[PDB]
Amino acid sequence: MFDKPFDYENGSKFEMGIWIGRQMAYGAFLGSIPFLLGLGLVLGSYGLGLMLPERAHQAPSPY
Amino acid sequence: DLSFTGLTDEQAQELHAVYMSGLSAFIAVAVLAHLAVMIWRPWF
Amino acid sequence: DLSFTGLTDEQAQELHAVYMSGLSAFIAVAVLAHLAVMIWRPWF
Amino acid sequence: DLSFTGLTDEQAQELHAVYMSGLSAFIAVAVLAHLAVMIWRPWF
Amino acid sequence: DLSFTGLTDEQAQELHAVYMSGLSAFIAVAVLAHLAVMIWRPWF
Amino acid sequence: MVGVNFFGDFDLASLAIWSFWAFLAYLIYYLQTENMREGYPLENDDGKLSPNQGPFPVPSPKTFDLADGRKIVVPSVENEEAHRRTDLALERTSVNEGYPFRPTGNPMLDGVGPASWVPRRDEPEVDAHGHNKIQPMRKTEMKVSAGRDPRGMPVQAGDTEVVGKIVDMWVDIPEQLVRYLEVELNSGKKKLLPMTMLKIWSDRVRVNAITSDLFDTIPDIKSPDVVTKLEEDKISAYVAGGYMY
Amino acid sequence: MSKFYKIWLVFDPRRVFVAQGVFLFLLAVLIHLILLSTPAFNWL
Amino acid sequence: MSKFYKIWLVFDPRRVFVAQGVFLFLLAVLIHLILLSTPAFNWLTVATAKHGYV
Amino acid sequence: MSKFYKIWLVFDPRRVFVAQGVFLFLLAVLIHLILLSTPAFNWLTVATAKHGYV
Amino acid sequence: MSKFYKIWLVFDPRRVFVAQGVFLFLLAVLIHLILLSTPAFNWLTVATAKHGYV
Amino acid sequence: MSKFYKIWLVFDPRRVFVAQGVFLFLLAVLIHLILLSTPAFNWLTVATAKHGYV
Amino acid sequence: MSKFYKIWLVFDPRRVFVAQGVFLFLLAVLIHLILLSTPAFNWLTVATAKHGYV
Amino acid sequence: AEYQNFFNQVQVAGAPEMGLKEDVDTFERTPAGMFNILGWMGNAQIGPIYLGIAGTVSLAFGAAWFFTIGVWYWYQAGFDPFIFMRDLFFFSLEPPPAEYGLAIAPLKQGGVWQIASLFMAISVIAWWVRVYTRADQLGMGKHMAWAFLSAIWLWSVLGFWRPILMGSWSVAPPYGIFSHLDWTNQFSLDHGNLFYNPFHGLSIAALYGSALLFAMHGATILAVTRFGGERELEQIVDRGTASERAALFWRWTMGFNATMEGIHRWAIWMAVMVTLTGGIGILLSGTVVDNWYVWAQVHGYAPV
Amino acid sequence: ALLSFERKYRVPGGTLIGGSLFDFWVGPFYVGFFGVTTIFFATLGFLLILWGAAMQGTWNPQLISIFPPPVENGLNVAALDKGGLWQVITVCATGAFCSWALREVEICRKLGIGFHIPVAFSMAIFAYLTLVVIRPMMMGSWGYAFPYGIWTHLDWVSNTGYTYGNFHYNPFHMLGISLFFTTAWALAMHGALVLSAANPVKGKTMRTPDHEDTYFRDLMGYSVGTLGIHRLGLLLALNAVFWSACCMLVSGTIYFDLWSDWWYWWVNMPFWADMAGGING
Ligand code: BCL
Ligand code: BCL
Ligand SMILES: CC[C@H]1c2cc3[nH]c4c(c3C)C(=O)[C@H](C(=O)OC)c4c3nc(cc4[nH]c(cc(n2)[C@@H]1C)c(C(C)=O)c4C)[C@@H](C)[C@@H]3CCC(=O)OC/C=C(\C)CCC[C@H](C)CCC[C@H](C)CCCC(C)C
Ligand SMILES: CC[C@H]1c2cc3[nH]c4c(c3C)C(=O)[C@H](C(=O)OC)c4c3nc(cc4[nH]c(cc(n2)[C@@H]1C)c(C(C)=O)c4C)[C@@H](C)[C@@H]3CCC(=O)OC/C=C(\C)CCC[C@H](C)CCC[C@H](C)CCCC(C)C
Ligand SMILES: COC(C)(C)C/C=C/C(C)=C/C=C/C(C)=C/C=C/C(C)=C/C=C/C=C(C)/C=C/C=C(/C)CC/C=C(/C)CCC=C(C)C
Ligand SMILES: COC(C)(C)C/C=C/C(C)=C/C=C/C(C)=C/C=C/C(C)=C/C=C/C=C(C)/C=C/C=C(/C)CC/C=C(\C)CCC=C(C)C
Ligand SMILES: COC(C)(C)C/C=C/C(C)=C/C=C/C(C)=C/C=C/C(C)=C/C=C/C=C(C)/C=C/C=C(\C)CC/C=C(\C)CCC=C(C)C
Ligand SMILES: COC(C)(C)C/C=C/C(C)=C/C=C/C(C)=C/C=C/C(C)=C/C=C/C=C(C)/C=C/C=C(\C)CC/C=C(\C)CCC=C(C)C
Ligand SMILES: COC(C)(C)C/C=C/C(C)=C/C=C/C(C)=C/C=C/C(C)=C/C=C/C=C(C)\C=C\C=C(/C)CC/C=C(\C)CCC=C(C)C
Ligand SMILES: [Fe+3]
Repeated sequence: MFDKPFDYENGSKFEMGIWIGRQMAYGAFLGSIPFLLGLGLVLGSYGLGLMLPERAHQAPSPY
Repeated sequence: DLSFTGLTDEQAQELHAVYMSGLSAFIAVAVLAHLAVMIWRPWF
Repeated sequence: DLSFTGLTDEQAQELHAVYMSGLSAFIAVAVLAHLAVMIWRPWF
Repeated sequence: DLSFTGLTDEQAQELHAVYMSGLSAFIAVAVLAHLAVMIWRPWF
Repeated sequence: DLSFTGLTDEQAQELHAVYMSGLSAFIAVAVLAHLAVMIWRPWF
Repeated sequence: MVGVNFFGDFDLASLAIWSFWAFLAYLIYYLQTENMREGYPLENDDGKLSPNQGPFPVPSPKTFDLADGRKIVVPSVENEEAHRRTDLALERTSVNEGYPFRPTGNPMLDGVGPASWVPRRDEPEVDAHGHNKIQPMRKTEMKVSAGRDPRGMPVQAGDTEVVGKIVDMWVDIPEQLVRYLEVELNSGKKKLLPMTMLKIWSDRVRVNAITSDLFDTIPDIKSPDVVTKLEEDKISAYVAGGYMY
Repeated sequence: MSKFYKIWLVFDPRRVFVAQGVFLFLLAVLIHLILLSTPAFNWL
Repeated sequence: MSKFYKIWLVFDPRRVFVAQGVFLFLLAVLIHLILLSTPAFNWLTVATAKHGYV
Repeated sequence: MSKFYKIWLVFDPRRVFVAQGVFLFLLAVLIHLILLSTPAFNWLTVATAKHGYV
Repeated sequence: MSKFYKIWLVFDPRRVFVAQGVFLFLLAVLIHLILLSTPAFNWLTVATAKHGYV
Repeated sequence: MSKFYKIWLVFDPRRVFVAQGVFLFLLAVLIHLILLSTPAFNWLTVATAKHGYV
Repeated sequence: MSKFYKIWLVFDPRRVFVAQGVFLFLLAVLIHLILLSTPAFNWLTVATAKHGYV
Repeated sequence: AEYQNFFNQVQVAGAPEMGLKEDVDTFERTPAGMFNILGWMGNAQIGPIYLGIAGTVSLAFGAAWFFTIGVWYWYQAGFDPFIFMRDLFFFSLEPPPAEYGLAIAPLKQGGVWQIASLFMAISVIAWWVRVYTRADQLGMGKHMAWAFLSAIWLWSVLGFWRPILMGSWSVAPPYGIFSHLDWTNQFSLDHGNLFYNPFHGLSIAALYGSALLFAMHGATILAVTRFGGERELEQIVDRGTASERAALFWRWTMGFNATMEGIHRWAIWMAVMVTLTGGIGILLSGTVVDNWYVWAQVHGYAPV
Repeated sequence: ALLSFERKYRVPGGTLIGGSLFDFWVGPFYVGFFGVTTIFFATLGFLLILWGAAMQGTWNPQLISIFPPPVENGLNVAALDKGGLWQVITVCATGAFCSWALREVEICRKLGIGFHIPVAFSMAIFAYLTLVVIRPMMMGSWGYAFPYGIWTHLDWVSNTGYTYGNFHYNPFHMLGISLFFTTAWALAMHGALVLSAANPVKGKTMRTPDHEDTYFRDLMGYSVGTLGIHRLGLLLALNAVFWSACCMLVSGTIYFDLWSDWWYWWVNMPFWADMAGGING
C-alpha cells in the first residue's frame, strides 16, 4: 500500500518522479520508526524520573 | 541484454535521468542549508 | 571458460568497465578531499 | 586429475594466474608503504 | 594399501610433492627470518 | 595450599581453570559431532556433493532399537534416502549459489516451501502397548473435562465463510491431549484440522491459515479412524503453508 | 560516466528507493546527534 | 592486470555490491569517529578554539 | 614451485576469496590500532607534537 | 621415509589444510604476542628507546 | 612386542592421529610455559641478562 | 591367574584403552606437579641451586 | 491473534494412566487422581507415586531435618506462636563455633545443627538412590542420576567437603531464610569479591546459558507444535518437517544448528556445568585462594 | 552448502522490507535487509570497542573497558573521549539486537513457524534496555549504566548492589533468583529425561513417552508432559528475566534505603512489635 511497483511502459516522467518521491518518503518513515521509538523511550524515562522523588537523582555514582 | 530487474535499457535510462534530476535538486537544497550554517557558524 | 555467475566474457568486461569508472570517480573525490585536508591540517 | 571443487586443470591455471597478478600488485603496494614508513619513522 | 580418502597412490604422491614444495618454501622463509633476528638481536 | 605454586604463579586454581578449558574444548567438539547425525553430507544447489563439508567430521553410526524389531541407523544412507523428497516442483532463480528456488506450480499442492512435508513412515505412531497413539474420541471413553467443546460448532475460514462443522476430536491417548479436529465439509467429505492452528470461539471454530477454497484440497487419511505420520506431516504442512500462500 | 544507469539493471529501483530513504534519514539523524556532542554547535 | 574483470565470472555482482557498500560506509564512519575521538583532529573543537564561541 | 595452482582443485575460490578478504581487513585494522595505541607510533600524536595543535 | 605421502591416503586434504592454516596463524600470533609482552624483545619499545621517540 | 601393529585393528587411524597431534602440541606448550615460568630456565631472561637488554 | 584374558570378553577394548590412557596421563601429570610443588624434589630448583643459575 | 499454544483450549480426560510395569513392583504404587487446574498448561493427572525403601528413608529423614529446624525455631521463639510468625525469616540454626572444630558440639552450640545436617545427608543419599533405581527398573539410561550428582556435588562442597578441608563446621552455612543469604554475602566479603573467582564466573555463565538455552528450546518447540514437534522421540527415530524447520531456522539464524536428540545433550551439559563449576569454585575458596581480587590482579584480569 | 533436506525450504517470500532485494543466503546465513543492518551495526560496535581499547592503551581482552560518561554529564551527548564512544557503542548494540530480532521474524515467516523465538529474544532486549536506558534516565544521567568490560561491569554490578546494602533482600530480586534456579533445574531434568528415554539400558529397545511419564510419576507423583515442560521452561525463563528487570527498575527510583530495612514492616506491625522474646526483641 506504500511500496508499490511502477508501470514503466505507459508511464510519464512526472508520475515516475512522484513515484520515486513516494518510495523514498516511505523509506524515510520506516527509518524514522526506530528513531521515534528510541527518542520516546529516552524522553519518557527522563520525564518519569522527573516525576520521581528528589532522592532518585541523588544516588551515589557506581564508579 | 543483462538484466537482474526485468527493466529494459531505455526504461533504465529514463528512470536514471529522473533520479539524477531529483538528486541534483536534493544536492542544491543541502548546499543552501550548508551555506546558511556556514554563515551562522563556520566550522573551518 | 568457467563461469560461476553465468555471465559471459563480454558481459563481465562491460560490467568491469562501468565499475572501474565508478571506482575512478570515487578515488578522484577521495584524493581531492585528502589534498584539501593535507593543506588545511597536515598529519605528517 | 583429482578435483574436489569440479574445476579442471587449465581453469585452475588461469584462475591462479589472475590471483597471482592481484597478489603481486598487493605485495608491491605493501612494500612501497613499508619503505615509506621506514624512511619516515624506522622501527629497527 | 588402504584408502579412506579414495585417492590413488600416484595422486597421493603428486599431492605430497606439491605440499612438500610449499612446506620447503615456508621453512626457508622462516629460516631467513630467524637468521635476520639472530643477527639483529640474538636470544642466546 | 594457599600460596603453594607448582611453578611461577601457577597454583591449584590455575591448574583447575586450564583443565576446565581443555575439558570444555573437548566437550564442545563432542556436542557438535553428536548433532551431525542428520542432514549430512552437505549438498550444493544442484543436489551434488558440496566441495566443502566443514571442519567437524560426521560421527560413526549409532543404532536405535525399536519395539517392533526395526533398526534405525541414524547417520546412514538408508535413513537419508527414506526421508528424501523426490520430483520437487522447484526451479533455480540464479546460476549462483545462495539464491532461493522458485516453485514451478502450486506450492501448497506441490508441498514446497512453508508447505513442505517430509516422507515419514506410512504407519501410525503407537504407544508402549502397541495401540495407536492418536484415535478419534468416538473410539475411546474420554470426555471433555474443561474448556469449550467444539463438536457441533461451525468452522469459519480466513475469508469469513462457513465451510463445515466439527464432528469429532482426535486425542493423544497416552498424553490425554486433543491434537486434531475432524470437520465435515458442506460437500460431505471429512478433513483433519490441527489443534495448534485454529481458535475455538464461544460459537465457532476459526481457521485463519487457509481460505474456503483451500479446505477442499486438504490431504486425506486412507482410513477413517487411523492417521499415519506421513498423513500428519502432509496435513500440517498444507495448513501451515496457507500463511504465506 | 554516462553508463551508471545500468545500476537499475542490477538492483530493482523501488526497493532501492525505500532503502535509500531509510539510509538518508538515519544518516541525517546521526549527523545531528554528532553535532549535539559539541556545545558550539548544540542548537538546543 | 587486464584480466581482473574475470572476478565478475567468480562473484555475483549484486552481493558484491551490497558488501562493498556496507564495508565502505562502515570504514568511512569508523575513520570519522576515530578523528572525532582525537581532540587535536576534532574539527568541531578546532573551529571552537579558532573562532571562540564556547 | 609452479604447481600451486592445484590449490584451486582443493578449495573453491569463492570461499577462499571471502575468507582472505575478512582476514586481510581484520589484520590491517588490528595492526593500525596497535600502532595507534602506542604513543611513539601514533601518527596523529606525532603530528600534534610537530605542528603544535594542542 | 619416502612413504609419508600415504598420509594423504588416510586424511582428507581439505580439513588438514584448513586446520594447518588456522594452527600456523595462531602459533605465529602466540609467538609474536609472547615477544611483545616481553619489553626486552618488544621491537616497538626498543625502537622508541633507540630513536628517542618518547 | 613385534605385533603392536594390531592396534590399528582396534582404533581408527584418523582419530588416533588427531588425538596424538593435539596431545603432543598441548604437552609441548605446557613444558615450554613451565620453563618460561622459571626465571632460571627462561631463555629470554637469560639472553636479556647476558646481552644487557633493558 | 592364567585366565585374565577373559576380561576382554566383559569390557570393550576400545573404551578400556581410552580410559586407561586418560587416567595414566592425568596420574603422571598430577605426580609430576606434586613433586614440582615441593622444593625438596623440584628438580629445576635443585639444578638452579647446584649450578648457580639464579 | 493466532493460537500461541501456551494453554490448552479444551481438556479431555479418561481413566488415569497407572504406568508401565516393566521391572517395577506395582504393589509400591499409590492410587491416582485428576486435578483439572493443572491440565491447562500440562497434565491434570496427579499420577501414582512409587513408595519403596529409598523413598521411605528419604521422606522420613527429610521430615526429621525439617522438624529439627522447626523445633529449633520454636525454642528460639520461646514457645510463643506470635513470636514464631513475627520472626520466622529471622530464625537461624547456626553451625558450631570455630572452637569446636569438627568434633561433636553441645546441643545448644551446634549439636542440633549437626543432627539436622546428618538427617539431611541421609535423606539426600536415599533420594539419589531412588532416582537411580527408578531409572533402572524402567530400563532408562541413568542420565537423571548423573545430572543430580552435580547438584549433590555443589551441596556437599558447601556443607561437608569444604568444612572438612577448613577444619571446622563453623564455615558451613546455617539453616535459615535470611541467615543463609547473610552467609552468602559474608562468604563473598571474606574471600575478596567472589566475582573474581573464575569458576564463579563460569558458573554464572552456565546459569545464564541455561536460561537462554531453555528459552530458545521452548520457543523453538512451541513454534513447531504445528507439526507435532513436542513428540521429540518419534522425531528422533522418524524425522519430520518440525525437526527440519527448527534446524533450518537456527542454521539460517546463526550458521549452525542441532538435532532433536543432541539439543538435549546441549541442555543437560549446560545445566550440569553451573553446579559442576560452582562446586570447584567454592572448594578453591579459602583452601587455595583466600583473596580472589588479589589473585585476579596477579593473573592479569584485574587492574594493578 | 546445504543440508540434505534444505533445498525445498529455500523459497522466496516472507521479507518485511525490500522484497527480493536482499532475499538471498550467504553460506548458511540468510541475509535480508535486517541482516545487512545487523552486520553493519555489529561490525561497527566491535571495531569501536577495539578503538576504545587502543585509546585505553591495553590489549588484554580481560582489561578492555569502555565507560559511560560521568554522572555529572546528565542526559547530554558526551564527547567521544569523555563517554560518547560508550553511547555510540550502545546505539550500535541496540540496533544490532533489534535487527537480529526482525531478521528472526523474517526467517520465521519464510519457514511458516511461530514467533515465540523473536518474542523471547525481545524479552532479553527489554532487560538490556532497562539496564542501559530506562533506569539511567529515570535516575537522570547516563553515568548510572554499566560499562563495556569483561570484569569492570562486574565491578559496576557489585557497586550498584552494595549501594542498597545487601541486595539479596530485594523481593523481586529473590523472585528472579528463584526463577533462574528453577529454570536451570528444569533444563537439567528435561535433558536428562529425553536422553535417558533415547539411550536406554544396553539391550533394551528405545523408550516411549509413556516411559517418561511413568518415570516422573514414580519419582515424584507428577508429570507435566512434553508440551507442558516446553511451555514451563519458556515461561520460567521469561518470568525470571522480567522480574529481574523489575527488581532493577524499582531500585534507586522509588526505593533508596536498605532492602533489609524494608523487610521490617512485618516485624514492626504494632500488634506484636513490642512482644519480648525471639530475634527482634
Ligand atoms: C545480567 C546482569 C548484569 C551482568 C552480570 C554478570 C555477572 C555477575 C557475570 C557475567 C558474566 C558474563 N557476562 Mg555480564 N551482565 C550484564 C550484561 C551483559 C551483556 C549485555 C550486553 O547485556 C553481555 C554481552 C554480557 C556478557 C558476559 C560474558 C562476558 C560473561 C558470560 C555470560 C554468558 O555466558 O551468558 C550466557 C550466554 C551464553 C552462554 C552464550 C555466549 C555468550 C558469550 C560468552 C558473550 C561474550 C561477550 C564478549 C566477551 C564481548 C561482547 C562484545 C564483543 C564486541 C563481541 N553481560 C548485566 C550488566 N555477567 C560472567 C563472567 O564470567 O564475567 C566475567 C559473570 O560472572
Ligand atoms: C554478595 C554475594 C556474592 C555471591 C556469592 C555466592 C556464593 C557464596 C555462592 C554463589 C553461588 C552461585 N551464584 Mg553467586 N554471588 C554473587 C553474585 C551472583 C550473581 C549476580 C550479581 O548477578 C549471579 C547471577 C550469581 C549466580 C550464582 C550461581 C551461578 C552459583 C550457583 C547457583 C546454584 O545453583 O545455587 C543453589 C543450588 C544449590 C545449592 C544446589 C542444591 C543441591 C541439593 C542436592 C538440592 C537441595 C537439597 C534438598 C533437596 C532441599 C529441600 C527441598 C524440599 C523439596 C523442601 N551470583 C555475589 C558476588 N554465589 C554458589 C557457587 O557455586 O559459587 C561458585 C555459591 O556457593
Ligand atoms: C544441575 C543443577 C540443578 C539441579 C539439578 C537436579 N536437582 C534434582 C535433580 C536434578 C537433575 C533430580 O533428579 C532431583 C529430583 O528428584 O528432582 C525432581 C533433584 C532435586 N532437587 C531439589 C531441590 C533443589 N534443587 C536445586 C538446584 C538445582 N538442582 C540446580 C539448579 C535447589 C536450589 C536452587 O537450592 C533446590 C532446593 C529437589 C526438588 C530434588 C531432590 C529431592 C530430595 O533430595 O529429597 C530428599 C530431601 C528431602 C525429603 C528433604 C525434606 C523435604 C520436606 C521439607 C520434608 C518435610 C515436610 C513433610 C513431608 C510434610 C510436613 C507437612 C506438615 C506436617 C508441616
Ligand atoms: C528469556 C531471556 C534469556 C535469553 C533469550 C534469548 N537470547 C537470544 C535468543 C533468545 C530466545 C535468541 O533467539 C538469540 C539468538 O540468536 O540466540 C542464538 C539470543 C541471543 N542471546 C545472546 C546472548 C545472551 N543472552 C543472555 C540472556 C538471555 N537471553 C536471557 C536469560 C545473555 C546474558 C545473561 O549475559 C547473553 C550474553 C546472543 C548469543 C544472541 C543474540 C545475538 C545477537 O544479538 O547478534 C547480533 C549482535 C552481534 C553478533 C554482536 C553485537 C556487538 C555490539 C555491536 C558491540 C558490543 C556491545 C555490547 C553491549 C558489549 C558488551 C560487553 C560485555 C562485557 C558487557
Ligand atoms: C561519522 O561519520 C560522519 C557522519 C561524520 C561522516 C560519514 C559520512 C557519509 C559517509 C555520508 C554519505 C555517504 C552518502 C553515500 C550519502 C548519499 C549519497 C546519495 C547517493 C544521496 C541520494 C540523494 C538522492 C536523493 C533525494 C533522491 C533525489 C530523488 C528525488 C525525488 C526523486 C527524483 C525525482 C525527481 C522528480 C525530479 C525533481 C527534480 C527537478 C530538478 C525537477
Ligand atoms: C610457549 O610454547 C611454545 C609456543 C614456545 C611452544 C612452540 C611450539 C610448536 C609446538 C611449534 C610448531 C610445531 C609445528 C608442528 C610447526 C609446523 C610444522 C609445519 C607442519 C609447518 C607446515 C608448513 C606447511 C606449509 C606452508 C604448507 C605448505 C603447503 C602449501 C600451499 C600447500 C600446497 C599443497 C597442495 C596445494 C594441494 C595441491 C596438489 C594437488 C595434487 C591438488
Ligand atoms: C585507522 O586506520 C584504519 C584502521 C582505518 C586502516 C584500515 C583500512 C582500510 C582497510 C582501507 C580500505 C581497504 C579498501 C579495501 C578500500 C576500498 C578499496 C575499494 C576497492 C573501493 C571501491 C570503491 C568502488 C566504488 C565507487 C565503485 C562503486 C561502483 C559503482 C557505481 C559502479 C557499479 C555500477 C554498475 C557497474 C554497472 C554494472 C551493470 C551492468 C548491466 C553493466
Ligand atoms: C600479533 O602478531 C602480529 C599481528 C603482530 C603479527 C602476526 C602476523 C601475520 C601472521 C600476518 C600475515 C600472515 C599473512 C599470511 C598475511 C596474508 C598474506 C596474503 C597471503 C595476502 C594475499 C593478498 C592476495 C591478494 C590481493 C589477491 C587478491 C587476489 C586478487 C585480485 C586477484 C583476483 C583473482 C581471480 C580474480 C579471478 C579469476 C577468475 C577467472 C574466471 C580466471
Ligand atoms: C510449625 O512448624 C514446624 C515446627 C512443624 C516446622 C517448621 C519448620 C521450618 C521453619 C523448617 C526450615 C526453615 C528452613 C529455613 C530450612 C532450610 C532452608 C535451608 C536454606 C537449608 C540449607 C541447607 C543449605 C546448605 C549448604 C546445606 C548443605 C547441607 C549439607 C551437606 C549437609 C552436611 C551433612 C553432614 C554435615 C555432617 C555430618 C557430620 C556429623 C559429625 C554428623
Ligand atoms: Fe525438548
